[PDB]
Amino acid sequence: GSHMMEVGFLGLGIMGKAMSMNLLKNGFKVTVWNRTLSKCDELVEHGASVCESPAEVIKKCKYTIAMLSDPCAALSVVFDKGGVLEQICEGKGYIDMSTVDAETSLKINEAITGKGGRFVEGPVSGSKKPAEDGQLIILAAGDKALFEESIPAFDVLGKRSFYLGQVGNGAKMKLIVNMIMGSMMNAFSEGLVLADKSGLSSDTLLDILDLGAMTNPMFKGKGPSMNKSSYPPAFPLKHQQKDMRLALALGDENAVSMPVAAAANEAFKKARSLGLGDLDFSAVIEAVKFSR
Amino acid sequence: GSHMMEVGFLGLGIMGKAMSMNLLKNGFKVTVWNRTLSKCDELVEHGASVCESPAEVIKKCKYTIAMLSDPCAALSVVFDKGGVLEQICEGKGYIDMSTVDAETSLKINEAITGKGGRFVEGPVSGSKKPAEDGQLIILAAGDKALFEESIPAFDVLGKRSFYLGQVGNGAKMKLIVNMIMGSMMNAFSEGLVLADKSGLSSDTLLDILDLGAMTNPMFKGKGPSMNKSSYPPAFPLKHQQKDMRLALALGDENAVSMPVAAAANEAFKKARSLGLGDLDFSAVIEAVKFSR
Amino acid sequence: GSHMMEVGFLGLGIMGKAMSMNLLKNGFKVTVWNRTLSKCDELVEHGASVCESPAEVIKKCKYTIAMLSDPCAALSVVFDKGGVLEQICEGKGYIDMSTVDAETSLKINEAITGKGGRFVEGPVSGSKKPAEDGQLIILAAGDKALFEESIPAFDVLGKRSFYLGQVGNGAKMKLIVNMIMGSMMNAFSEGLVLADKSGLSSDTLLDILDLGAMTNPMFKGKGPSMNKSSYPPAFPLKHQQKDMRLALALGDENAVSMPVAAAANEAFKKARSLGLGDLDFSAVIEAVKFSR
Amino acid sequence: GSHMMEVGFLGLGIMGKAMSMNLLKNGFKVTVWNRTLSKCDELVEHGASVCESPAEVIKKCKYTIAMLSDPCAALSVVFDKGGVLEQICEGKGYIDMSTVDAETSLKINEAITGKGGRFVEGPVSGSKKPAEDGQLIILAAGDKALFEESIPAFDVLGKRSFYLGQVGNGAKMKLIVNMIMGSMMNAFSEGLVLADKSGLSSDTLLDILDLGAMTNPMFKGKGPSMNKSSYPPAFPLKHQQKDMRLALALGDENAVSMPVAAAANEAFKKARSLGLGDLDFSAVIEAVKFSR
Ligand SMILES: [Cl-]
Ligand SMILES: [Cl-]
Ligand SMILES: [Cl-]
Ligand SMILES: [Cl-]
Repeated sequence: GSHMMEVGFLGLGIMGKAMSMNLLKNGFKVTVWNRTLSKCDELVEHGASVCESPAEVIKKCKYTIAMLSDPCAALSVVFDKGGVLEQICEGKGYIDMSTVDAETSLKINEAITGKGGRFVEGPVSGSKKPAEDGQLIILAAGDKALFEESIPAFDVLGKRSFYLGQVGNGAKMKLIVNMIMGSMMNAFSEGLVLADKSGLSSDTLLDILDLGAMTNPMFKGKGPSMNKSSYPPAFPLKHQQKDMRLALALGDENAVSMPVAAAANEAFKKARSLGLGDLDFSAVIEAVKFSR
Repeated sequence: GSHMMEVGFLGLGIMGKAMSMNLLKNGFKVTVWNRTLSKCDELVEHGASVCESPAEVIKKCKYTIAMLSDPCAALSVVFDKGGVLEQICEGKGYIDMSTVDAETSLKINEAITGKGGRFVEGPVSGSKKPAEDGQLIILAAGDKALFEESIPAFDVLGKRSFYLGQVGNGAKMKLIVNMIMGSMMNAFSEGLVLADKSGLSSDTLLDILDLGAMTNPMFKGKGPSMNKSSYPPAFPLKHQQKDMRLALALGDENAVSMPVAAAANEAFKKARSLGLGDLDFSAVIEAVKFSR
Repeated sequence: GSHMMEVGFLGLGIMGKAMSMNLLKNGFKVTVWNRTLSKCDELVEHGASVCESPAEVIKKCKYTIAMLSDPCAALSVVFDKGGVLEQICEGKGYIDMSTVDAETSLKINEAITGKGGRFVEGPVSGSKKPAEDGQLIILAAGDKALFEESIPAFDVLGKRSFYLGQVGNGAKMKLIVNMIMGSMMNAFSEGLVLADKSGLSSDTLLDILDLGAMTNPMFKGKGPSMNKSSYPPAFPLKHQQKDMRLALALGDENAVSMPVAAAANEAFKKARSLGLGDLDFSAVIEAVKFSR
Repeated sequence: GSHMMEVGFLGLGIMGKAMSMNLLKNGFKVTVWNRTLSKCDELVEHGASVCESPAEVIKKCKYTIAMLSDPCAALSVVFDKGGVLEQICEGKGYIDMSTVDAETSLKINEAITGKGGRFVEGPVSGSKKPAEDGQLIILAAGDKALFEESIPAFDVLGKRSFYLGQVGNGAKMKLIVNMIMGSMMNAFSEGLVLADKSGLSSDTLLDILDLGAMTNPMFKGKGPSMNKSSYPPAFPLKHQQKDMRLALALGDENAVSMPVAAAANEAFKKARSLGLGDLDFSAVIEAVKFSR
């Protein structure tokens, strides 16, 4: 019956389900919504309440978190009928942790605060595993008071939170992080393929990389699977590619030339054309491997 | 007067001086040669013997290590007058740890074994600091017996040794490692600049990167200096760029398309054109920053 | 005005001030009480509310945490006039994280639940630094529902929480942990002194210990200070000694013979007799050093 | 046929076999001796030469390492017929890494240098696993020149070497380290048993210890086995007990009172009386557990 804290939560995709389940397992009362109903099953079994629409979650909860798959979903959840905006009022807090561009979060911000609500964007660095382990890095921006009030939730969701100032700053920081990631994954893939094609062991290359100055969790975690041509989706390739595009648009906006990000972006497009959009972004190595 | 092991050592550049000093500090008798004489001062003060030419070092020592700045130097030391080849004979071992392409090490191998000697290529992963700390990763190939006999030295120089089979394999593995490194440094630089140009803190970006899935010693170690526009040479940019070229030539040879490495290579060329060839390879960020 | 969670908090000693400040810095609304008023200054400056008695904190807050210096304080806060018990009623939760023996927590439990409240004991492993960093280990027992509801707070206070079953189990686990600690500190001290008296460097001994199978944060953190005869109190010696006594009483109760704990206990008594009770428990080394 | 370095090696017990095999696997030529012949099988299969006596090993090798099971063995190998001393002469180096008391190493030193040889004591911190992994900590004393010349071998055997000055200092440092270890193991055992007898999980206690300020490799590595009453010998209990005695004798010599070491010593004696001398020293927990 009683709890210390309660939150609404919208979106039960890979990250959403992991994050909401983490909150539930950590003593939060959670009320969830998802467009795909079956996704709610596991949360219900762990005590989650369920509402039929984002509007109902907002009406019910003072603080609501959203984790949607892409900018179009994030906007839809806010502006469509039965959406967040129709139940926003004084006292309501909305924290969108979806990965979007600044123009998207700014649009949501204007609408939410226009109706008397408070808004924080809280995009995260870290994939499915970190999400389950509460090891995400929160890149927050927007209403500073709402940010601070949300720290208890952010402390369960992640291992560190950054407040980056005005709305848009979080979005921009997140895109930059994912851009480096996309570029790195490409650099990595090129080396793995070059090793293999040159008569070497890509597995040995991986051991060498994991011992030296470039060693990182991504190489460690993705490498062995990539070498087996196995790409179960933790971060779908189509989303990574979209993020590269959004990062390059920020580059466009600020007149920053980024040839490596641009080349990596095109490689992800090629991977999509190979029908790999729904696989892990590490599947981009298939674009490098393709031959005949 | 007495020692457990003795070695000859050619080349006292950044890596050479660090590696030879490590051997001396670790109880090896070392006899060194360098074209720049003053470089020998510090080694002499720590008990190193000195010879006037590579030929003399070879004549004196059963096992000789070489660490030269580039493929042209590595070849010169072997084939020029007063060079290694003229004192090579049965019982002599030559271990070239210079970073070169396979065609270079193969050429040296044929010449050395042709005169009855044994040859190992032992290029290393890891820069100046690892070299001083004996934390290098040895990527050896060539004479397996000589490799094994050299393990005691490799155990002082590095924290791990790989035997990769026939001559050329070490060279190829090393180029692939440096190619990823060059590409990564570019990806990194693009993000740091995009953060700055977008009104964010590149320092905060760095903190975020150091906490997440991409965290690595290179970002950690180079990042803060790059953000201060400080590029003291640990691995000169001109050498990194040459390595990118050599990696891309291996790609050419094996018909592997590598757009990200190729783009990074061109960025390093631009950095050279900005007069940054003698600075650390992390100076490539200046090529991304350049505006007016 | 608004917050996600609010808690009452009793006790602003070394651990209490560190823990309550951690909650405040992490977005919790906190209402504090301490017998020493000046201790409240720093919390007030960070937004804490203040009440005149534990009774008032309980009346005001649904969930209240207590961190008191010793079993006598823990009982007093509950049973004395103006104490916790007089405002306990249905819906009230009390979480005592003080270090006490099972008989103490059991007494508090009976009284609290007798008045319709719920009770958890949540003693912690980890000193002042972990407390500031939210790196404590929570050893909880008692009302399982209240435990679960308290996880959001425990997640800020510590890095891991254990539920150990019925009331008393947490107390017992905590005493056992502190007993090993006390014994270890004694073993450590004996070695440091023996090194010094035998003509060796206690600093070198410390380096050796920190590299081997016994390496631990306590040796690392306390060692250098001990070698300088510096004992600023993180965990006062008088409290450690009392804990040894309580652990030995549990041993007495269960007919477990513990000669090493018993010897360490007597060494702590000797340290107290040297007037060192208010210093860090690492001051026990002075009992080993004493000579003439 | 050819090698960089060669060494003699006496003693193929738990540590001796691990250390000599490490040298062989690392390119050293090794000539071994052991009183138990079958122990030599595995070394022979990896290329080791074998001699019939320590005298023959010394005659053959300029540098000889010894790792014997106890002070009596260490002395016997040196002074008995067919022993080390009869082939010691100018140019010969003897490095005894056995765990002994200062009086033992001093006796060996006088005899060896008296015959024109050089002597180093190099007792090690770290058990069987570290020995196989070359992760030992070398506590050297004696001839400084011989120490330095031996660094290449010590760099393979261990991860760090300390030079502690005159003969005896290494012995004393080693005894102090093992004394803390013995005392710690006792403290640990008492807690594990108290947890179990008090109705708690000793496994949970172990998890708690491994997360906090006392966390160390010994607890981590021994704990799970101890909780299963499994004591395969890595460091035989009879040797640990003897070491406690030797440490207490050093305490006696320097008038240092060490009640915790003294109590732990007596617990090890009780374990021996239970017939546990040949098991791992972690078997001392059986002395705490014993009841009826
Ligand atoms: Cl509903
Ligand atoms: Cl010369
Ligand atoms: Cl009040
Ligand atoms: Cl023989």
